[PDB]
Amino acid sequence: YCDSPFEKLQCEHLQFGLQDGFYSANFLDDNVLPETYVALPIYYQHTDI
Amino acid sequence: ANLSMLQLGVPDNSSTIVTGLLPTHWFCANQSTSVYSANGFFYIDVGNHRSAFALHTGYYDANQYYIYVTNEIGLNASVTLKICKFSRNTTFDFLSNASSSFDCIVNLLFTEQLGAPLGITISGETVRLHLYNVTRTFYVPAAYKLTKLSVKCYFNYSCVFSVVNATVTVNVTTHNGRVVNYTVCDDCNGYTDNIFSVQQDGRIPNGFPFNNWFLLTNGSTLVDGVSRLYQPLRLTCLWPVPGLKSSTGFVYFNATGSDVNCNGYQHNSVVDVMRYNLNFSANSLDNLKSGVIVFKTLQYDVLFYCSNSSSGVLDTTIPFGPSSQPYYCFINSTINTTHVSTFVGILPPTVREIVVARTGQFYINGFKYFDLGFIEAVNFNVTTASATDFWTVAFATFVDVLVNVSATNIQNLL
Amino acid sequence: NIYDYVGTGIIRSSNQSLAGGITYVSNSGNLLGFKNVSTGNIFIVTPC
Ligand SMILES: *[C@@H]1O[C@H](CO)[C@@H](O[C@@H]2O[C@H](CO)[C@@H](O[C@@H]3O[C@H](CO[C@H]4O[C@H](CO)[C@@H](O)[C@H](O)[C@@H]4O[C@@H]4O[C@H](CO)[C@@H](O[C@@H]5O[C@H](CO)[C@H](O)[C@H](O)[C@H]5O)[C@H](O)[C@H]4NC(C)=O)[C@@H](O)[C@H](O[C@H]4O[C@H](CO)[C@@H](O)[C@H](O)[C@@H]4O[C@@H]4O[C@H](CO)[C@@H](O[C@@H]5O[C@H](CO)[C@H](O)[C@H](O)[C@H]5O)[C@H](O)[C@H]4NC(C)=O)[C@@H]3O)[C@H](O)[C@H]2NC(C)=O)[C@H](O)[C@H]1NC(C)=O
Ligand SMILES: *[C@@H]1O[C@H](CO)[C@@H](O[C@@H]2O[C@H](CO)[C@@H](O[C@@H]3O[C@H](CO[C@H]4O[C@H](CO)[C@@H](O)[C@H](O)[C@@H]4O[C@H]4O[C@H](CO)[C@@H](O)[C@H](O)[C@@H]4O)[C@@H](O)[C@H](O[C@H]4O[C@H](CO)[C@@H](O)[C@H](O[C@H]5O[C@H](CO)[C@@H](O)[C@H](O)[C@@H]5O)[C@@H]4O[C@H]4O[C@H](CO)[C@@H](O)[C@H](O)[C@@H]4O[C@H]4O[C@H](CO)[C@@H](O)[C@H](O)[C@@H]4O)[C@@H]3O)[C@H](O)[C@H]2NC(C)=O)[C@H](O)[C@H]1NC(C)=O
Ligand SMILES: *[C@@H]1O[C@H](CO)[C@@H](O[C@@H]2O[C@H](CO)[C@@H](O[C@@H]3O[C@H](CO[C@H]4O[C@H](CO)[C@@H](O)[C@H](O)[C@@H]4O)[C@@H](O)[C@H](O[C@H]4O[C@H](CO[C@H]5O[C@H](CO)[C@@H](O)[C@H](O)[C@@H]5O)[C@@H](O)[C@H](O[C@H]5O[C@H](CO)[C@@H](O)[C@H](O)[C@@H]5O)[C@@H]4O)[C@@H]3O)[C@H](O)[C@H]2NC(C)=O)[C@H](O)[C@H]1NC(C)=O
Ligand SMILES: *[C@@H]1O[C@H](CO)[C@@H](O[C@@H]2O[C@H](CO)[C@@H](O[C@@H]3O[C@H](CO[C@H]4O[C@H](CO)[C@@H](O)[C@H](O)[C@@H]4O)[C@@H](O)[C@H](O[C@H]4O[C@H](CO[C@H]5O[C@H](CO)[C@@H](O)[C@H](O)[C@@H]5O)[C@@H](O)[C@H](O[C@H]5O[C@H](CO)[C@@H](O)[C@H](O)[C@@H]5O)[C@@H]4O)[C@@H]3O)[C@H](O)[C@H]2NC(C)=O)[C@H](O)[C@H]1NC(C)=O
Ligand SMILES: *[C@@H]1O[C@H](CO)[C@@H](O[C@@H]2O[C@H](CO)[C@@H](O[C@@H]3O[C@H](CO[C@H]4O[C@H](CO)[C@@H](O)[C@H](O)[C@@H]4O)[C@@H](O)[C@H](O[C@H]4O[C@H](CO[C@H]5O[C@H](CO)[C@@H](O)[C@H](O)[C@@H]5O)[C@@H](O)[C@H](O[C@H]5O[C@H](CO)[C@@H](O)[C@H](O)[C@@H]5O)[C@@H]4O)[C@@H]3O)[C@H](O)[C@H]2NC(C)=O)[C@H](O)[C@H]1NC(C)=O
Ligand SMILES: *[C@@H]1O[C@H](CO)[C@@H](O[C@@H]2O[C@H](CO)[C@@H](O[C@@H]3O[C@H](CO[C@H]4O[C@H](CO[C@H]5O[C@H](CO)[C@@H](O)[C@H](O)[C@@H]5O)[C@@H](O)[C@H](O[C@H]5O[C@H](CO)[C@@H](O)[C@H](O)[C@@H]5O)[C@@H]4O)[C@@H](O)[C@H](O[C@H]4O[C@H](CO)[C@@H](O)[C@H](O)[C@@H]4O)[C@@H]3O)[C@H](O)[C@H]2NC(C)=O)[C@H](O)[C@H]1NC(C)=O
Ligand SMILES: *[C@@H]1O[C@H](CO)[C@@H](O[C@@H]2O[C@H](CO)[C@@H](O[C@@H]3O[C@H](CO[C@H]4O[C@H](CO)[C@@H](O)[C@H](O)[C@@H]4O)[C@@H](O)[C@H](O[C@H]4O[C@H](CO)[C@@H](O)[C@H](O)[C@@H]4O)[C@@H]3O)[C@H](O)[C@H]2NC(C)=O)[C@H](O)[C@H]1NC(C)=O
Repeated sequence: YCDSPFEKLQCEHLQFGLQDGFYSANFLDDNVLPETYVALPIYYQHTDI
Repeated sequence: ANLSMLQLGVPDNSSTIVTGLLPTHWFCANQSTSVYSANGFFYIDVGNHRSAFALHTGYYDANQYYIYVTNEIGLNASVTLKICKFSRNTTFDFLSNASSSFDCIVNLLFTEQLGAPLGITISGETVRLHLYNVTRTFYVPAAYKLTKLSVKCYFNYSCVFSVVNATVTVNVTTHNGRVVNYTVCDDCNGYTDNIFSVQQDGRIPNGFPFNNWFLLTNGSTLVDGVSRLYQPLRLTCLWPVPGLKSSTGFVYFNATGSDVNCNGYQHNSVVDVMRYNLNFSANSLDNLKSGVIVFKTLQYDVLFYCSNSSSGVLDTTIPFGPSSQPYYCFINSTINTTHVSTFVGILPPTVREIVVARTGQFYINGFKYFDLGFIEAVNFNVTTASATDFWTVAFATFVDVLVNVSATNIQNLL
Repeated sequence: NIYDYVGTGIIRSSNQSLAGGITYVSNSGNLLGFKNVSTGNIFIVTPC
């Protein structure tokens, strides 16, 4: 199971047990995010289909 | 200065409106030291003495370019211009302060006719050089910091010099190849940003802040970066303060009529565009002009107008400058008593420039809206109580250029 | 989605004195900061 802080390194490197030395780690997280929109000036006009 | 024609760019037997960095007032001083703030200088030397001028900032820097000009006594004008960095330096002195020159863009020696003034001016990162017969240009980086000016010359040795702050508008009259008069508008407000004088070969003068000169495009819009392009930026005439009225008529794509008063040089050819220019104020009380635009196609006329309602039947207006509510625009035409109308689009939030090509295309703010087949003349019917609607009306032709775009504007031109 | 640039990151306000463009990109196509056109304030964009 990939839950523990050390159980995630193996789960990321696809390996059962790891050697000694330095390793690179960066754990992302999938979620939902708000959205922003900035554009050059123009007026607003809408339609529905 | 009461100086040569080519140093100003005016033809024979005419009276133009020249704008830019120009010298106004001479000095006669003997204090031998005074630190000024300026952007250029003019001087005349005929005396037998050592005279030198120099431009510098307020503090030492080892990565800065310092201009330095030194005249030398002879039979002609011996001039030594040097533009480069300096090591441990000087307090001040004539005749080559310090030979610490190690990476110099320009290091020359001039021998020109005695009795002719010289000058150096700075605009952005561009350094000009007037020489009474030619106008050179160098591109030295980080040259907008050079604000101070350390002038050192004496009056008894036949030495008078002027100095420039900024952007003076003048009125120069020429006759038989010599300038006759030189007067400065205390009136004539706003002329410094919309009026210039066309140089030789139909070029556009350097150091002109492009106010409402947009980049024409068929697709997307450029935002930043240097981009080689192909734009109509070579004039054949210019009509300053036209004062178009409601009873003028048509204009026929050539400046050989009876009402055209070109400014500066004026060739004769056939043009491709007609760049208009709109004069508007910040307030929005009388920026709502009632009128139409009448084209002239080979078969039938086309009528263009805009309104603020979806059913464009009860109004006919064209706004200038900023607005507050959307406006819709239409097109009218007739084919055997059959009035046909269609919807074209919506004006941008601020209308400032209008361009009409000759092959049919019609641009607003540098964006195509529709396209006719072939246009012969344009009648800009606007009802107004005075002559204040437009700044200039310029004819142009397509020419390959190189543009430094910043924030959807034009900085330089080459 | 800022001037036809897409990605992710945190947008914070700041106050710097810069005149010129309204988009400062790196040499690898990523944004580093834009500028509201109707004022002079800029903004900073960094990955999280
Ligand atoms: C800068 O750019 C400017 C814009 O281009 C430019 O200025 C303009 O340049 C144009 C290009 O050259 C130029 O156009 C030419 O104009 C000639 C002038 O003719 C008219 O004026 C003379 C008197 O000077 C007159 O005798 C003649 O009949 C023409 O009068 C016109 O009559 C029309 C009606 O018939 C009339 O239309 C109606 O008018 C009403 C009022 O009366 C009312 O307003 C109506 O609403 C309106 O529809 C029109 O208004 C009037 N025009 C004037 C000015 O009074 C044209 O002759 C010339 O066309 C001929 O030449 C071209 C080639 O150049 C040919 O291709 C073309 O087919 C024409 O050839 C024949 O021409 C004759 C007339 O000459 C026609 O009729 C014959 O007439 C004979 C007797 O005269 C005889 O009866 C015959 O049987 C008739 O058939 C004939 O049909 C034509 N075709 C054929 C196959 O034969 C051309 O259009 C324009 O004038 C310039 N000026 C402007 C626009 O103000 C400027 O030059 C540029 N700058 C520089 C430096 O270059
Ligand atoms: C958005 O997209 C749209 C898409 O359409 C774009 O619209 C197009 O825009 C282009 C750009 O203008 C249009 O293309 C043509 O441009 C010509 C410009 O002429 C220049 O440049 C060309 C390009 O290399 C040169 O080959 C020319 O020689 C000329 O060179 C210039 O520089 C030289 C440097 O030394 C000088 O020596 C020259 O003198 C010159 O200054 C125009 O001329 C084209 O117009 C032609 O067609 C018109 C309609 O057919 C004619 O009316 C017109 O005649 C004009 O000139 C005579 C001269 O007396 C006048 O009397 C007329 O009244 C009129 O004013 C031109 O006629 C040429 O073509 C016909 C038809 O082929 C020939 O029969 C003529 O003999 C004449 O010669 C040309 O063709 C012959 C071959 O037949 C060649 O041998 C000769 O060398 C000539 O090339 C035209 O405008 C293009 O048409 C536009 N699209 C459409 C659909 O119209 C927009 O621009 C885009 N927007 C943006 C912002 O980009
Ligand atoms: C404006 O900027 C200029 C820089 O461009 C500043 O310098 C002035 O530059 C002007 C020329 O652009 C100078 O004007 C000339 O002044 C000459 C002075 O010469 C006398 O003095 C010198 C010593 O200073 C001496 O060596 C010499 O021998 C003279 O004694 C004038 O000579 C000249 O005008 C005179 O000559 C013209 C035409 O003469 C030609 O033809 C003759 C044959 O007819 C021939 O013999 C000559 O050799 C020559 O080839 C003549 O038409 C003039 O007539 C005037 O007077 C009548 C009335 O009698 C009048 O109707 C007419 O319109 C003329 O006004 C005259 O006899 C030039 O004017 C000026 O001197 C320079 N200034 C200084 C201080 O040096 C200038 O300072 C700037 N000004 C300001 C206000 O900022
Ligand atoms: C800024 O201004 C000037 C810019 O040039 C600076 O230098 C001064 O320049 C003036 C004009 O040149 C000088 O005035 C005369 O200078 C003559 C020298 O000529 C030179 O230049 C000519 C070309 O023009 C050249 O050909 C020549 O070879 C030289 O190189 C002097 O000769 C002349 O002296 C005359 O006057 C004296 C009397 O003057 C004294 O006494 C007065 C009271 O009586 C008093 O008011 C005066 O102020 C002064 O103290 C006269 O004795 C001389 O005649 C003698 O010689 C003849 C033979 O030639 C003999 O026959 C006779 O019996 C006498 O024995 C002569 O007629 C002028 O001085 C001025 O001198 C320059 N200044 C200095 C300090 O030298 C000026 O310095 C600058 N200002 C500052 C503050 O720095
Ligand atoms: C600004 O104004 C100043 C003056 O304030 C102008 O300076 C002078 O302007 C005068 C005319 O405006 C010039 O006179 C001209 O002289 C020419 C002859 O010069 C020849 O020889 C000299 C050497 O001595 C040489 O350097 C030069 O290049 C020439 O080869 C004449 O050509 C000219 O007009 C003559 O021709 C016209 C007809 O012109 C038509 O036909 C031409 C083809 O032949 C064609 O190219 C033209 O475009 C045009 O379509 C003719 O009508 C003239 O007749 C005159 O004389 C009769 C009496 O016989 C009289 O009735 C009539 O009314 C005319 O007065 C003439 O034969 C000029 O005469 C003078 O040279 C200028 N001086 C200087 C120093 O420049 C200055 O030019 C103006 N600025 C500009 C940009 O023009
Ligand atoms: C780009 O657009 C901008 C838009 O603002 C424009 O800026 C303005 O430009 C004008 C220059 O034209 C600036 O100057 C103003 O001029 C006013 C002129 O007043 C005289 O004329 C009045 C009417 O004349 C018009 O109408 C007649 C027909 O009636 C027509 O023939 C004329 O040609 C002209 O079109 C007239 O009312 C007035 O006095 C009359 O009435 C009295 C009775 O009251 C009578 O006794 C008189 O005999 C006479 O008949 C006068 O004769 C001037 O009034 C105005 O002054 C106001 O503003 C100044 C400055 O703010 C104040 O100090 C002052 O107290 C007034 O409130 C002003 O001087 C004008 O200032 C510009 N606007 C701004 C905001 O700067 C640009 O010029 C355009 N660019 C180009 C190139 O055109
Ligand atoms: C000959 O060559 C020199 C360069 O080699 C050209 O330009 C000079 O460049 C130097 C730097 O390389 C400039 O040096 C400056 O000196 C100032 C001293 O100014 C004196 O004069 C003013 C008024 O005339 C007095 O107020 C002042 O007290 C001095 O007596 C310094 O003020 C500058 O740095 C110091 O001040 C700044 C603040 O401005 C501090 O921040 C610094 O830490 C430091 O304390 C600066 O170093 C020099 O001004 C330039 N001009 C001249 C004439 O030397 C010359 O143009 C070139 N040609 C000639 C004819 O000299």
